[PDB]
Amino acid sequence: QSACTLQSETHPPLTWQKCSSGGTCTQQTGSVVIDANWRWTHATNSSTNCYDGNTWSSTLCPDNETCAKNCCLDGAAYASTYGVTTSGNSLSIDFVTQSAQKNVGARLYLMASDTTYQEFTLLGNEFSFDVDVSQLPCGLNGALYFVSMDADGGVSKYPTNTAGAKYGTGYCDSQCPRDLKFINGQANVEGWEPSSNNANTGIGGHGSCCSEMNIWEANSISEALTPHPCTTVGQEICEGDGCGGTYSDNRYGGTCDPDGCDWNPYRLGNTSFYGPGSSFTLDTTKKLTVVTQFETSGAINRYYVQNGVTFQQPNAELGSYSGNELNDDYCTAEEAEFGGSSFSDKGGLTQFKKATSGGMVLVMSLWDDYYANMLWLDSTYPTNETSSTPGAVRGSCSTSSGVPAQVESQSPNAKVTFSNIKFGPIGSTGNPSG
Ligand SMILES: *[C@@H]1O[C@H](CO)[C@@H](O)[C@H](O)[C@H]1NC(C)=O
Ligand SMILES: [Ca+2]
Ligand SMILES: [Ca+2]
Repeated sequence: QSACTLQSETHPPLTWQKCSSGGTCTQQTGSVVIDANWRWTHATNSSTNCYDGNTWSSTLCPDNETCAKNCCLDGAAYASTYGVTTSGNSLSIDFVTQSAQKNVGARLYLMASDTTYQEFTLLGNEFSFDVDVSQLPCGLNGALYFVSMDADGGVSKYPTNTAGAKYGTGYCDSQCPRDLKFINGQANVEGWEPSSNNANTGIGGHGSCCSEMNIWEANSISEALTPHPCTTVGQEICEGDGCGGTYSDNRYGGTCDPDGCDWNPYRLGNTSFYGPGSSFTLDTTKKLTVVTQFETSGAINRYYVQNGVTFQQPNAELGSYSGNELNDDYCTAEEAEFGGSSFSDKGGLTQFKKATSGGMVLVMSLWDDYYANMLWLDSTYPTNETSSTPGAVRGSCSTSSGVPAQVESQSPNAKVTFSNIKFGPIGSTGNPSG
């Protein structure tokens, strides 16, 4: 796709801190850009929509190439249309925003400049951020994660894409999303199937895969940390059911691991650690700090800070594993106790180290789940399972919670606030901000 200028594109500013081993942190100035899928896609020479509702224009978009040549992406009014606002080192995302149309959530990327994404090399470093999930009920997911996207949004690899990072192009993740309207400089009109439960989305014949580090997926009820390796580290297009993931038929037939080696304190047995109220170690009605460390061995560590008190990731006992570190032993025991082989089949933490050794883009979003109602995060899943089944219970939400249409109309004011992002070598982010 190309870019049009009927509506100006002004990326809301966002500062963050970069720390060093010497004990100092310095303020960095960046900005955020919304994903291309949320943008107005129309004819380059007119205001005629190339995509409307959940269907493409059969005249403007008869095939993937013609569509990309005839269509462009336009600017976004962050606050008024998407409910996205920033203030200093803070970023807030509103769940539902009503303007000329109804918007639900957003997916944003941190930029290094007006035309490029900020890349982070996680291995040997730690990432810290503050979050307020008090306004996120069952069925919602305020996420902060990393994906192996290109810094230019794919422009150098695919000439027909001239919008680039400035317009939020180039997305990819471990589920090889087929709901993307534009992939590899082309439209995803071929093989398009409108959603039977979502009037604004569909599934195309191609997907976009890449490694994904889900540092934070959570609401006021549950939270999970999950690395997802792929046989191909960076962005790569996939075709049809060969994509695997949520959008396809065979979930494990692709090059990426859609499940991951997840760590959910509640799912592992500690049901009093994270929840809303003073009866929980971490009170989700109040802001908290989340620190994630990527050691060179490939293992991941995590600690939290609330009201000045530090809490390491709670201890878990699973099979022959015991500890609070996400490592090979944990992931192996999880597959043995909870079932599955996807993570290990994709190389495990060793293959994942290849992703963290390279650059990854920071993503921040808020979404509801049209495929599984977020039950996999905060409820019993599958819903037919019981509590006696190892790993079935992941949260206290009812198995009837998370219906998109219901949460969107009942909790439109829901929102998430991410702030005070700090990045640097392990042991450095707790030092004085500059
Ligand atoms: C849950 O984790 C917290 C913090 O590590 C700990 O104090 C508490 O004893 C744990 N509770 C259970 C039931 O494991
Ligand atoms: Ca994902
Ligand atoms: Ca270690």
